[PDB]
Amino acid sequence: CPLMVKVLDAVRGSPAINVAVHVFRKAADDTWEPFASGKTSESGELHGLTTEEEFVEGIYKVEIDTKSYWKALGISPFHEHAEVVFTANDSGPRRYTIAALLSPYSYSTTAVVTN
Amino acid sequence: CPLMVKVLDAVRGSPAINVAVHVFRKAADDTWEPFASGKTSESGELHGLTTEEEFVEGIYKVEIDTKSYWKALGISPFHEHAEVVFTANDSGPRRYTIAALLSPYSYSTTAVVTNP
Amino acid sequence: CPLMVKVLDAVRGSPAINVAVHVFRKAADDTWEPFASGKTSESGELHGLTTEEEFVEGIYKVEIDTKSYWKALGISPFHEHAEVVFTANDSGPRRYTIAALLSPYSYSTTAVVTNP
Amino acid sequence: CPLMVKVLDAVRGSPAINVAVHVFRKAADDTWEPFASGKTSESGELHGLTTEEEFVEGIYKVEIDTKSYWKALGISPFHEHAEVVFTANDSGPRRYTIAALLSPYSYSTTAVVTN
Ligand SMILES: COc1ccc2c(c1)c(CC(=O)O)c(C)n2C(=O)c1ccc(Cl)cc1
Ligand SMILES: COc1ccc2c(c1)c(CC(=O)O)c(C)n2C(=O)c1ccc(Cl)cc1
Repeated sequence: CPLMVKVLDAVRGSPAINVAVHVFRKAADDTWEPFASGKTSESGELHGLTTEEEFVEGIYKVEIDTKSYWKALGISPFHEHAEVVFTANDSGPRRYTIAALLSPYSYSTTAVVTN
Repeated sequence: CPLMVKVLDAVRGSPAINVAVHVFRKAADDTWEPFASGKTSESGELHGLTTEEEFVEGIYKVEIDTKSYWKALGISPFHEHAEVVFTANDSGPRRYTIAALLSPYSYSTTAVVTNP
Repeated sequence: CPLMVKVLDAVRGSPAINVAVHVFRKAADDTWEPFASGKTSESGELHGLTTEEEFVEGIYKVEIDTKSYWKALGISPFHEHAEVVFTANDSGPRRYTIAALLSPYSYSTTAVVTNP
Repeated sequence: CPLMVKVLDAVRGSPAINVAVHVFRKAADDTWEPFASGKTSESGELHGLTTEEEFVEGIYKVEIDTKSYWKALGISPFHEHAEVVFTANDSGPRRYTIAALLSPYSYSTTAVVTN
């Protein structure tokens, strides 16, 4: 599992569950090609997005649908979605965890890159 | 000034100076049209991007070029840039401050929205 | 103004207004002595806590009373308060801005330190 | 394991390893009583701090020695340590994860409280 996503909710202090996540890979014409998607689980996590064969070096974008998550909770959010854009590179450690901590008007995102 | 950008460096405890910022607006055909651009100053702030009249309702994308910034400090950062995407002015004109706190493998972004 | 405090609310996208702040300074006997206190204004800022002369070298603790703040908004927050603990002025006088971004179960704190 | 600590490093994008963590419980005279301590592991985590029998309701303080972590990396940090102060309460979910994301001049901390 070379690419994992973890989403937490900073208002409730819980995993953010059932959050839609879309991954895109940057194509040679600079457009964004759908690559992988899913919904976070009960633990706020999304696994099994891709395999080490398909996850080649390149620029990827992870798009976390935060606006629908907040609307389902009845809370009026600022952002359309959170967007994490990064280059996957074979030299460094192999596992990428993209984490996001969500508030209605703020979010943070971190990359944990390990072996 | 209805749209301003404020960038901090979380490694140096200082404003993030000369950070490039590109703003886009989603057009009717659903593409991102170039809306305004600039660089943060000595105070890590970017003002005068647009005017109330020009800053109409729509979905905006503020792209803060963090990777260029880090590289010139000799750091090799994780992200290409920070993207901040939001509906603006969809209940009448507001003032928006987009703030970003940068680390090489992390950033946070918040909005302060006030009513004229 | 050598020590100022800036507080944002990450749920409302607004300054955090009327947040109580207590600053302490570690004394020679190793206890926390009361140093200064105040409340954030309409802009979420707190100024005039101390003077350059009074703000000598030492270890300071800025306690931001976040739990009181959240409760008055009807929220039941996780933390009692944010604590920010740092050596100040140990290479000559500096200006410090302590910033905090509050959510009910999370906060972030950053320092902007500048040289007179 | 009612109380777990997770520490990440925002400059390297890795777990923060070998970080000392001291937990205190607030005594009736308002002083801080040492309660539990340890060092984060290779995965940036600290487990086995306490048991559900000893972790009674009360105010606790978790003190993460960030200054020594940054000094070991040769990086000049702002804070003496990060301090997470909170009330443990029996009504809510049972597992407390205190997470901290560290930069030299900034940190964030989040509580994930679950079942
Ligand atoms: C009211 O509008 C803002 C918003 C955020 C601000 C400031 C002003 C100032 C002060 C100034 O205007 O110079 C600082 C220092 N801000 C931050 O620290 C900051 C940076 C990034 C994040 Cl994610 C959260 C907060
Ligand atoms: C429940 O377990 C957690 C909790 C938080 C986590 C992670 C795992 C991972 C995954 C990992 O460690 O690989 C990351 C990246 N987390 C963060 O990003 C994070 C974000 C904000 C703060 Cl304030 C503190 C930590």
